[PDB]
Amino acid sequence: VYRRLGLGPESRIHLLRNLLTGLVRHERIEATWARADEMRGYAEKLIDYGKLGDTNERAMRMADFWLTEKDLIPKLFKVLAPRFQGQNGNYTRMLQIPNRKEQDRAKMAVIEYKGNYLPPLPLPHRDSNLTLLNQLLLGLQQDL
Amino acid sequence: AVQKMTRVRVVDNSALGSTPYHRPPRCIHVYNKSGVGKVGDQILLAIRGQKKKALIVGHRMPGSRMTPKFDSNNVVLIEDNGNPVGTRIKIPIPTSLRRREGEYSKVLAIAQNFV
Amino acid sequence: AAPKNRRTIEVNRCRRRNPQKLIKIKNNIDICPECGHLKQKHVLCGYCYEKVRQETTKIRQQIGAQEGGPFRAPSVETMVLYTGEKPSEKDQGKRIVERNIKRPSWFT
Amino acid sequence: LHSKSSTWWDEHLSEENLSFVKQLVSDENKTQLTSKLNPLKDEPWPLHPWEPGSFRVGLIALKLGMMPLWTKDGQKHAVTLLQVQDCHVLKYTPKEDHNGKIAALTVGGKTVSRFYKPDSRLEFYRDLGLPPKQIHKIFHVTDNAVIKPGTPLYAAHFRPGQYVDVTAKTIGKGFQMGNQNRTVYGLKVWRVNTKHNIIYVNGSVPGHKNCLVKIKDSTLPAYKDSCKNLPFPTYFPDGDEEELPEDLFDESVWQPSEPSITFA
Amino acid sequence: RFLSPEFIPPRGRTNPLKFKIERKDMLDRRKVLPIPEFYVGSILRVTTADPYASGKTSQFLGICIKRSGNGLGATFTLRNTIEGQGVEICFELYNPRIQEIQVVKLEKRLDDNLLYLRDALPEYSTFDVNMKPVPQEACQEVPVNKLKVKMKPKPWSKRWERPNFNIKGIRFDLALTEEQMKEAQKWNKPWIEFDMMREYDTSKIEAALWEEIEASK
Ligand SMILES: [Zn+2]
Repeated sequence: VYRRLGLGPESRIHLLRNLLTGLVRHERIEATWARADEMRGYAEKLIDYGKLGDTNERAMRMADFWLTEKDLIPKLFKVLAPRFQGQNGNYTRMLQIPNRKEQDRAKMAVIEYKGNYLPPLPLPHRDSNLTLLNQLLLGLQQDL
Repeated sequence: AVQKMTRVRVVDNSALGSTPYHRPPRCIHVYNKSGVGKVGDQILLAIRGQKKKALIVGHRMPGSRMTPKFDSNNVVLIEDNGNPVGTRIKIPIPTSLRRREGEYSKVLAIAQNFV
Repeated sequence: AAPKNRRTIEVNRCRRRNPQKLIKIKNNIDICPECGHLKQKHVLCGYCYEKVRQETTKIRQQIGAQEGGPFRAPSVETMVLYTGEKPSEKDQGKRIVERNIKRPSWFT
Repeated sequence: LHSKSSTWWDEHLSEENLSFVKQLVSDENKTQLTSKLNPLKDEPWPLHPWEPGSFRVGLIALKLGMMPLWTKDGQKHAVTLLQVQDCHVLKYTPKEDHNGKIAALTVGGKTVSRFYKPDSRLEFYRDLGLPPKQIHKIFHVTDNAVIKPGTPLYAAHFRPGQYVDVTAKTIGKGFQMGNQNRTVYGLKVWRVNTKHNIIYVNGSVPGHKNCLVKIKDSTLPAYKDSCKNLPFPTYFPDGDEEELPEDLFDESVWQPSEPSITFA
Repeated sequence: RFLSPEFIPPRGRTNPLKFKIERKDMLDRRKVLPIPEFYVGSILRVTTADPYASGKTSQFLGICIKRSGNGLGATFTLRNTIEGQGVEICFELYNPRIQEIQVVKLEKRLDDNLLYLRDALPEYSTFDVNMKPVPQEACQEVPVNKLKVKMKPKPWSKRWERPNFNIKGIRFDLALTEEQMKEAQKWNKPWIEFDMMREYDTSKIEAALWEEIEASK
């Protein structure tokens, strides 16, 4: 259930800690697809810790360790946690980006926090109902 | 799980077993088709420079559910004629030996304590 | 490890021209309406995505100058405003980023 | 490019239409299953009386897992759980056209989605009037025991106390292995849950949990003719000659809620 | 509201229907045999039918040291020293051969697992089989025994000093120097306490189970 990453188990968490800290600071990070998927679960669970409450002593220990820069700790409890109070999940949006042209052809993805102030990503759009096939399906729906 | 070596404790009043001896006991043979010896399994034990048959009554190997796991390996000596070498047994002895296939009534008839 | 005799070009030509060793064609190529450029069905367009990152860098640069120091991440929400758009009451209690450029058409 | 393009069922479906499509699929599955609920009311083929040497059809079931089961003797026996899901007769093959010795019946269970399946498979099932099934297996059945295709088969076909043979593909382990069809013989049935069509079978069954298996009557010489005292063609809930209990137990099995067993 | 551990399902791909069927058997059996509430560290006396003996039942008393298993197959282990022999018996809650279950002393111990009591002094593990049940307060939490057991010489069945075990009921200071703890702490794996991938929440499942159990009653 875990990708074999880092020179050791500590490295993965430290690397995840570095990745998590950067995402919180910027709210949108571009990284290899495998890393983005692995860290997406941690980011969602971190938001839950923010929702748990600022007064929660356990959340501080988790936040303090995971976030090297301590200015982010107030942000998580006073920016991220208030922002996601309405949301029940899916706080992070991860999308596949074309592979890096760096001679290694790594799989790339972009992970961002939803509700951010950054410009909206170019998300895919499903076909409109005005299409001929959809219009035909609409007629079948109306009859039923 | 009685097997090669496996320091054991002779729970008997037999003269060889009763008398203290310097050498740690190295059990030789297990009288079973399988090589592992458990409670109720005949084994050969070297005591006081002599070889005597012994019957296992306890082991430290994890056992089946609903059964007590002993903290020491306990054995009882049995003569060639089939009568126990010792006339008494001190450690509590499981009563499952009665239903176990074999001749265990004599040893049970010598075990004061039953758990 | 070398074979006991030289491998003939005929033998070698067959090995390299076997279909298993040839390059395969891909039919999953798609067109991006947004950029008008090619894309894969499972891959997002990069010409449009490049604009987002470039705007993000410009927005991030403005934030860095406004903060004026390291480890100065605000504990309050952040918002971005472009020329022609002025901070409103709803923007109170949120960090405000001012952009000299006008509101991009794609950005809303 | 004037070239082939790759598509999936959801590529051109809008969100509003996509929700409707899901509803339509559920409606079709419900209607098809209800239509096939009553085999005896759908011009059933003639059913013949039992005679020695007759062979009944087998079933396909899903392996839920294992749990401990106790008998009235107080002993604990680990038992494996098998669930019969959407088991229906699909295609009958004549004795001459399949094997001169005996005819065969094709049975498929564990209905599957229609979105990611070839049109050929859907076409065959549309004629049968049933949703597609995950696995197709062939069972040798005598002429007297032949049943019309589309007849629903239930776990009640087998009964507690009957030994059965289960064959399933073993778990694959990769390069090191496994993933080979194997059969376990002489497994007794401890209990059958009619409501959920769960059969409780002694011993372990090859394969992982949630793995489809093939179940047929024991072929051991001792149990040559056990169908004489069982539903000879099969158990028909449609006939409803006598409603079976929801949970069927073997006599030795100690049912829960029974008094604590005292070894007297 | 005390929800017994066995009812709580573990994370996995197992069918939820199996738990529902298993719970029904468990709930129905609970009517036949009363399963009192107890925690590790509580001394219990359990009456069980004796298969080896003919028409005879027996009661065994011991301190509850470990709880394992789920559903109908859940079992509990209670430890005692009888005639100077430490004995641990794993009792299956729903086995028909358990006639009755009595919690002689309902209490909790410092640790949720008391396997280290084997390495502790015998007196901490010695309990009188004939000891009568002690009074309990219904509107209270089970008493928690905070006595710290003393260990036997350093060679133990398991290296309790390691952070992985993290036993809080052992008098490590008496038997272990601070340097030895540092050597043990080399296996701290501090990132483990901070990893959210190893966290599984059953609070919602536990709450839902309570109504189902009470409804069956
Ligand atoms: Zn584009």
